[PDB]
Amino acid sequence: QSVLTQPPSVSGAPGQRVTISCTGSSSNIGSGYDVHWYQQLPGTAPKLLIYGNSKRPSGVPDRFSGSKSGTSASLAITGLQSEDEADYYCASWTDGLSLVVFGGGTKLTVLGQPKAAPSVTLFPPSSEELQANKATLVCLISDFYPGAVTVAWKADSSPVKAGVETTTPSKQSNNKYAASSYLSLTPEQWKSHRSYSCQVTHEGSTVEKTVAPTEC
Amino acid sequence: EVQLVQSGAEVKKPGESLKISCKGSGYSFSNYWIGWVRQMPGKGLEWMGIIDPSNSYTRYSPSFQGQVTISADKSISTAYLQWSSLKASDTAMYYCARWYYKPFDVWGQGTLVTVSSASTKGPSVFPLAPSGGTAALGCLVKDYFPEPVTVSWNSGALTSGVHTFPAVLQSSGLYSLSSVVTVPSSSLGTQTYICNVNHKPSNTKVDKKVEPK
Repeated sequence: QSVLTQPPSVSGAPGQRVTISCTGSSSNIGSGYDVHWYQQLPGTAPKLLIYGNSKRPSGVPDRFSGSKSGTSASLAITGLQSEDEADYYCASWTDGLSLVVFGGGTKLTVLGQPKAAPSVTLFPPSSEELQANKATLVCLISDFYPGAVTVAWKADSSPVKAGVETTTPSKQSNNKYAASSYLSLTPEQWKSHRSYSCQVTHEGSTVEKTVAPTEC
Repeated sequence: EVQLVQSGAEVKKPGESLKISCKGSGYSFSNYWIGWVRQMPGKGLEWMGIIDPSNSYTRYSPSFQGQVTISADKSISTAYLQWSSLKASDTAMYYCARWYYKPFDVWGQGTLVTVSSASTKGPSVFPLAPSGGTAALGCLVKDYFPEPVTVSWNSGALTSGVHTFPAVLQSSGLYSLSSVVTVPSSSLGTQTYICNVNHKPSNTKVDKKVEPK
């Protein structure tokens, strides 16, 4: 259980400043090992950003800095830029059962446009799909920012986690974000419940849509 | 220039064996350890293991011990990651990187491994019917393999309001995606909407008209 703990998300506006903590345990930072930082832009390999706690590889601007005191390492980014938007991972050698440990990662969002709540459209299974002996509820989530949502499905009022697939948000052409979630059911399941709900949580607020088998 | 170059993307089926490679250039490969890292789609980096190519010393994460074999052939500057029996859950990006005084200063470009029991299969296309003055409608492109599919609306003439989502890989081993367009409520019935679905791998072309209830 050698572990490096990072906050899941940090955010700042362009030109502002953020810090990303990386809290260790006795086997890693606790044992004196150095911490290193990696930047990963969407669709690319991770890039070394800071090594040996505080050193910068050539090509890494001085806006990025790292420190390590006690059992805590930290990455500081000043003068935030939109190209800084990425996942950041801390890592170290360790003494435990593993030799190398990565932190869980921190998504940095650079807040260059205003917050937008998601628009949610919930489609019931089509007639054509039902006559094919299947039923898929389609929850489409559009026009939101920042690009992070959590989706929860409800059968009547009870949670359903089985048969759920959800996409990671991606940019619409209008530069806001969209995502989708699917609930697969037997036509029997669809018919046996009063109604079904897609609940989308975005920045601590939940927008919910509901469909029922009996309504047109 | 120090580089690590990995073998190309793989599409395999459960139970099949697979060996992917990580080739070093521009440095003495024998003298630096190579780590392997898994990244599930949308998830974080997971250390899988590491090998000292000078003497073949290998250590694995407890999570990967017995699931995978890391090896190396120093005479040709290559490290490998090998499965005897792939699982669908092995679907991920795999990176190699070298340990160095600047640790993991150099990474491979990654190898995408897709594991699915599916044969090539064309999608079933289902209409998503419309129920501030605009209506949302679309098409459900269900149960296809492999990637990709192309979706257009009205042969390309309708592009405004259109969003075509990325695919989900389902537990069944098949992909599904959806495509929506926002259109004026008053144009319904009068204006006709057709999604055009192209799946080259199976030579499937479907035209599905989407109409109100």
